Amino acid sequence: IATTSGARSVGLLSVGAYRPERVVTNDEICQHIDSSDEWIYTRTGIKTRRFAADDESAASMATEACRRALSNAGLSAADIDGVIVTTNTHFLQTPPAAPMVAASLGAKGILGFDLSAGCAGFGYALGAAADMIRGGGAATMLVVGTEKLSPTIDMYDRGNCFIFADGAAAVVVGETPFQGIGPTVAGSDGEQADAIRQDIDWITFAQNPSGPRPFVRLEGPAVFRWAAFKMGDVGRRAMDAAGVRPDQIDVFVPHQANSRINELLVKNLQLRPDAVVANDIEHTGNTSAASIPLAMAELLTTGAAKPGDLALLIGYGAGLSYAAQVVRM
Amino acid sequence: MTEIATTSGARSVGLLSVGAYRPERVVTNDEICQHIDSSDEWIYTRTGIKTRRFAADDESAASMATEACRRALSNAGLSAADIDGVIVTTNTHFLQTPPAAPMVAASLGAKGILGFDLSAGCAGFGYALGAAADMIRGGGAATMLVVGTEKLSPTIDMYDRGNCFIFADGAAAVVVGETPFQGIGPTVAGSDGEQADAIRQDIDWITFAQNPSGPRPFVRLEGPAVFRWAAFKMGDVGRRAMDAAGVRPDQIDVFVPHQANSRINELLVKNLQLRPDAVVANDIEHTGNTSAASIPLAMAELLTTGAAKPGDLALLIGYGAGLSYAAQVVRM
Repeated sequence: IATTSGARSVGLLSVGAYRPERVVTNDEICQHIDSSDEWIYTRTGIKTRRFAADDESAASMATEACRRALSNAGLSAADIDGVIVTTNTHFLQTPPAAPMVAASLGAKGILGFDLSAGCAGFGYALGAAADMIRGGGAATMLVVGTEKLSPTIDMYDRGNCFIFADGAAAVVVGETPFQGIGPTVAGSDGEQADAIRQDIDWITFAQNPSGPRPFVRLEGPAVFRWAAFKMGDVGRRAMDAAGVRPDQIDVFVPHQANSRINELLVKNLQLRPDAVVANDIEHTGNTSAASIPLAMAELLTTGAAKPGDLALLIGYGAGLSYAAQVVRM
Repeated sequence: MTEIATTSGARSVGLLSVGAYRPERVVTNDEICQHIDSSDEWIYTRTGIKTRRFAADDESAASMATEACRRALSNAGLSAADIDGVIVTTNTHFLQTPPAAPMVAASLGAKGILGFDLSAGCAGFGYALGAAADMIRGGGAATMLVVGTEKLSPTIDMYDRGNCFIFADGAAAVVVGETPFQGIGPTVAGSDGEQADAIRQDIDWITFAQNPSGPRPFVRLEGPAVFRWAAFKMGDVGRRAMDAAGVRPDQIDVFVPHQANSRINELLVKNLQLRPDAVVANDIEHTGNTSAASIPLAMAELLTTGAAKPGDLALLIGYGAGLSYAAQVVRM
């Protein structure tokens, strides 16, 4: 059986982001909840979040982000060989969103599939995209994070009601002059699968329509407990596998899960004080799979981070799964 | 002046073993013909299905997957301590999150390993197999678990004379790892998102959740469209697999199309022109269409029945939902 290969040096050629129009203030979700506006900010670091419209979906937003990621890479849908969509909010057990976003982009026949890790979907997808390109299975791909979580949020669960938002962001991954994506370091803890979860599976609900509705529930104390003592290490491994020292990373894009925890990680990771740190979480909240892509994109528009900058990506979330890697913006 | 390290390791990889798990309950054509006036015999004729398996109420895509992996793992004489990652392919994990992967991994005594859920419609296995193969060659892992699981029973409309007799539950998994010589050829895949509705869930969960009093969702299948698609175009992709694998049609010993429909596969066997003695997966007869777990299961059956021996050169062609396909040539 033959063996093929592709460019051994791949890298992020661009980032396209799409953030819904509707801005949701805490007061807005603080109408049915008595969780003090200011408290949420100081606790999580969030001020506002974006919510998609009713006619939008994880998919529509996905294809839009790609349109932009495409334009920014100065590329055509004709240039993409495959697309990977990471999401946890495509409300169809089948068909997947990938082929639809593909046909929707014009590259209707290209290979593709949906990737579903926790909120750490992106890291896994970017890693797989690079793995497929080096294998000679594609040259240029799209990797998109999208989530329309608002519909899954219970306005009365004061512990997850202000954490999630909707949004999308894509990246174009292709051959590159010098490695622009380091080895993937990921993992999990399914023993704590319940940390972040949907409480009632759709089938149980369908055979009990009259009963309760399903909503995402988040056990912060545990998720953040795990993140605090686990992510710093996964972080060092990621840098260690990329061949870098904690002092060499210029931008740090951890999962926009909680500002305070991200800060703790900054110390533990031992990065330079002047290292730019994604804080997009402030006016976008937690977008699970789309978090990091949007975090990067936010850093670039402001110029806070510049193309070429050395970045450390660290995603963590539901099911209790994480994915981290070093890359160039 | 920054040098970001390149990683790699193990060019040669292959199927170390297969492990299947098919539910206990045998549902016959006559059973579903309790709510449908369709012709019994007509079912076996138009599809080639005699019976299918339905998992229990206390079973899930996740529970079946781990059972399969245990077997897949046993059969390779390995332990979770030997696996670096696991990929779960399915379309029937009724939870928007968490993914089934870490869960099933914990369930095997390897809670820390990497893993994710990948959905590519009925052809998720071929994609999942490719990814696992690409990750290993890339040094991101040395050995892996790829599991196909489907519990479609809960999604079938007993009164749908169009699909009611097609879908079924099950799970099969393979242990992917280093091998003496290439056991998994290059991955050929693609899709037709234009026919995204060919096979699908008629109503999304959020829309149903907002109107519980109204219509519950169900899987729907536009028979003709799928037939037309798969029956005439998978022969061409099968050729691409073999060509990419650097092999001749007359070299494949076992053909394993997605057990979607007899008539469709019988046409591909013809379009492919394989040695008359070439063995073809007919596992559909007593398991039906188990989507993502289809080809992996069909492999277990061929292997356990002796119809195919370890080492045979087989062509796998997955096709289905979203209208996506994934094929590759491997050694059993």
